[PDB]
Amino acid sequence: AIKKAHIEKDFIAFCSSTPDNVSWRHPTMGSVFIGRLIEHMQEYAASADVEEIFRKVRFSFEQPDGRAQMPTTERVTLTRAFYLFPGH
Amino acid sequence: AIKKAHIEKDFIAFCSSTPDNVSWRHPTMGSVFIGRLIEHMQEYAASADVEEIFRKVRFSFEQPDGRAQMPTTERVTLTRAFYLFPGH
Amino acid sequence: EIYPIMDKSSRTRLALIICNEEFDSIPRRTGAEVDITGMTMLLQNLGYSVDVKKNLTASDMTTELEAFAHRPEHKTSDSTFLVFMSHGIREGICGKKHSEQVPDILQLNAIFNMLNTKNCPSLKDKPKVIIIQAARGDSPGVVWFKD
Amino acid sequence: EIYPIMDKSSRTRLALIICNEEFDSIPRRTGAEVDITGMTMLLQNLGYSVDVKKNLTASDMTTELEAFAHRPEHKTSDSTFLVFMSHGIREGICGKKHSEQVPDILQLNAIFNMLNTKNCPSLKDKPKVIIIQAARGDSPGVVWFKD
Ligand SMILES: *SCCNC(=O)c1cc2c(C(F)(F)F)nn(C)c2s1
Ligand SMILES: *SCCNC(=O)c1cc2c(C(F)(F)F)nn(C)c2s1
Repeated sequence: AIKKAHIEKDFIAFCSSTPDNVSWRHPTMGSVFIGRLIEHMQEYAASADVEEIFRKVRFSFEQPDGRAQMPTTERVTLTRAFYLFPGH
Repeated sequence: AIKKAHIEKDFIAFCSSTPDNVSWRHPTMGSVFIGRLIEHMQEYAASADVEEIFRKVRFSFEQPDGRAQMPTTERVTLTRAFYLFPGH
Repeated sequence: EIYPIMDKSSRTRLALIICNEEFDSIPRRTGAEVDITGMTMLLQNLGYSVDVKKNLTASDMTTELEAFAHRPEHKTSDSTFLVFMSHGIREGICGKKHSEQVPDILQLNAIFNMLNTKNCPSLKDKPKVIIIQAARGDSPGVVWFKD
Repeated sequence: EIYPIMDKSSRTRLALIICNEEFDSIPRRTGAEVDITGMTMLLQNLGYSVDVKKNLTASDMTTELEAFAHRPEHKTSDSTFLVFMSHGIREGICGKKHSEQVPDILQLNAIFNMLNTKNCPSLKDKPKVIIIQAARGDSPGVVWFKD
């Protein structure tokens, strides 16, 4: 049996195009991009899909005050909505 | 008065990476990518946001039968959800 | 958490469609007129004033997009639509005078740098939808599998 | 219209984190250990088995990603996560032996061509999340405006 299948499908890239250079004060400090991502991944995992979670990360970075960050979601090839389902 | 503002913000690109060459039969036929986009833009305009509409276009192209198409949403920089609101 | 829409009574929504069908060396894009008619009618029903441009070079596409960003209509608008319809390669959108020996390509990065906050302050905090149609030189994106 | 999740009792979720902090010429990425600890703990709580790789060249990143695609764990999995953490330029992710004179870049297009259906049939119809961290050589993405 044979069936057609897309070569590139079910992809989602979430990358920060904005620079994230190391600070002079607190050199061992964690990344603001990585940190904010995890914070949203913990609270909104059992309520929203990953594509919608990335939007919440973008919405939180709407007003610049500390590090200027604005990540872009690229090559979205997800046909459906991907819910993580914590503990399932 | 002065305020900080992101250089690249509130963007959404919806482009077809898959080839859309002209057919030998019916040379003046409209594009399947453009056609399917409009069909979803007409029915789901007063119910879903554009980013979610593009997903419905991707979901409709999940199984290849005619022209093999799978568009990718790129450089998503939308902080909020953009609803079109027809006739408002 | 939704983008604020502008009142219909006093708004100036503006959209741009750049389509290339007639070329100098690369194959003709026949049936593109149906794509233009379809998109223009759609966007106009959504409230956007549509500007249609036919058969332009990469240099002409840069100037037309730069002129579109500095339009006073965007000041009293809430959103915009950009439609590109032509041949596509690894870099981006092909122009009308594009050939194998002499390249004429409008880069995708230049489009985003044109409607960005720095070069286009009128569309700040406003959704910018860029629909591109680019037929690439790679075999139909389908692979068979045994099941 | 939701991606079908696999039962927790009999699933083998797998994730890969490739981080670069120590370099030969380009500046050190100090504080990256916090990013590794944070992401590994997160993904493991989500059910993913995390493989962590430290300080690799573009050639080493290609082989490691190719080996990750052919893992038998993906056959009994429902999703995957890929995390890249290094310096970034116009092309993509920088390697450990990357310099101004001698370039060592892992292209972003190669990552998608590695986990695609043709080269990775095990992750067909399964969500593939690729989180990249790339600090680019362009002044902080902020512009002032008069209001
Ligand atoms: S992870 C962020 C890196 N981004 C890219 O690799 C590029 C994305 C694009 C586009 C887009 F399609 F988004 F418009 N155009 N170019 C030239 C690039 S590079
Ligand atoms: S409109 C489709 C054209 N796409 C692009 O211009 C490119 C997007 C990317 C990426 C991505 F960030 F998505 F991974 N990486 N490269 C090298 C490109 S080109």
